[PDB]
Amino acid sequence: GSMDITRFKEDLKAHLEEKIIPFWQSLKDDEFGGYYGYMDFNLNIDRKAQKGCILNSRILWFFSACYNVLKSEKCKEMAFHAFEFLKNKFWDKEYEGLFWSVSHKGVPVDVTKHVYVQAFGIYGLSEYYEASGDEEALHMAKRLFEILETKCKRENGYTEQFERNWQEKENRFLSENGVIASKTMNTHLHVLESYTNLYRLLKLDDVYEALEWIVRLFVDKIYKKGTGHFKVFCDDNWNELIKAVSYGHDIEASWLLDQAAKYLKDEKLKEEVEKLALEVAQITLKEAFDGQSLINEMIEDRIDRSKIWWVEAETVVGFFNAYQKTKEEKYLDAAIKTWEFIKEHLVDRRKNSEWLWKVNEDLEAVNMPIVEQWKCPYHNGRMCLEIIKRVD
Repeated sequence: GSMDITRFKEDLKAHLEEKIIPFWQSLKDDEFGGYYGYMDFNLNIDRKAQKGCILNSRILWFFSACYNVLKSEKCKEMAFHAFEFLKNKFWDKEYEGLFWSVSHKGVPVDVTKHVYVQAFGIYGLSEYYEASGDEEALHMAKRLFEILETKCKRENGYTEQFERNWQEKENRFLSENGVIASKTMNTHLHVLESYTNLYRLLKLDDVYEALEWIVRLFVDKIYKKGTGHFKVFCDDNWNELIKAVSYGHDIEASWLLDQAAKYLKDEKLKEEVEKLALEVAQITLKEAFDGQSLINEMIEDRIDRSKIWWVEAETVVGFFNAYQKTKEEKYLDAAIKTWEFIKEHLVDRRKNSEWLWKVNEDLEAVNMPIVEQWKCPYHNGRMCLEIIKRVD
C-alpha cells in the first residue's frame, strides 16, 4: 500500500457513506414495498414506475454488501426491505424463479424468465444470506442455481430467455441492426459473478463444477485470444454478430475472472485465467484509457467516447486489481485518475442526487435518469466496497 492508496480508500469510503448510501435509502417504497423504479434527470421520482427485477436484486446485493463490509444496521434493514419485495412479488410461486418486471404495486408486467435476471437473484440472495442468515434466502438462491443448471444450460452456454414455465424462446437482446443475439457476454458474465459469490459462501461441489465450467467458457469461447477483448453479442455458437468491443465489460470481466480464479482447483486453468485477466487490463489501458477516463465501446470502426457511470466504476476496480497483481504504478495511476474524473464530472453537484448516467465526449451532461431499471447502486457501490475490502 501507500499514502495515496490509503487516502484513496478513505475518499471512497466517505463517498459511499455520505453520498451513495443515503441516496438509495431515500428510494425506499413504503407504500407497496421495494424501491421506486425511476428518477428522472431533474431528480423527480416517478413512484408509479414499473419495477425491474434486476434493479431490486442489485439494491438487495448493495445493501447486504454494505452491511457485510461496514456493519451498518440500517443497511441490513434496507436489504430486508428489498428481500421482502423479491420474495413476495418477483418470485414465481407457481413455476419458480424470478419475473422480469412488475408494476409499482407488484403486479406482474413481464413474467418471462431471463438468465440475466436469475443470476442477479443468486448474487443478491447469497449476499443477503451472508448478512442475515435467512435460510429462505439460501433456499431460493440454491433453487435458482438448480434451475439454471438443469433447465437453461446447454453444451455451449445458457439459453438466455424462457417463457414463465421454462419453455425456451428466442432471446430479447438485439444487435444495433435489430438481429436477435442468442448468446451474450453480459448474461454469461453475471452468471459467473453470481456463481462466484454462491461458491464463496456455500463451498458445494456442484457449484464449484459450474463455476469452473463458466470460467472455461470465457477462456475458450468468449475471449478473443491475444486481443484483450471479449465478444459482445453472438449467435447460438458464439460467433460474433458484429465486430464489436465493449471496454467496460472487458475491464469488469478482467477482475471478475481474476476473482473467480482464486477458487479454482485446477492450477493450470488458474494460471491461464490470471494471464488472461492481466492481458485484458493491459490492453484496456493501452486502447481505451484516454489519460483521464475510459471510453465506452467500438462497433466496427465507430467509437463511442461517451463516459458512462458504470464503465468508469468498473475501470477503477479493474485497474486497481491489475495494480495489486503486478505492482505496476501505471494501473494505480489510471485507477485514481478515473476516480478523480468521476468526482469532477459524474458525481452530480445538485442536492439530493447521486451519479449522472453519463457525459458525452465533450464532458457535457446528457439528459438521462438517475434511477432506472438499468441504473442501480451496484456498479458504483461495489467500486467503493471493493477498494475498502482490498486496502488493508
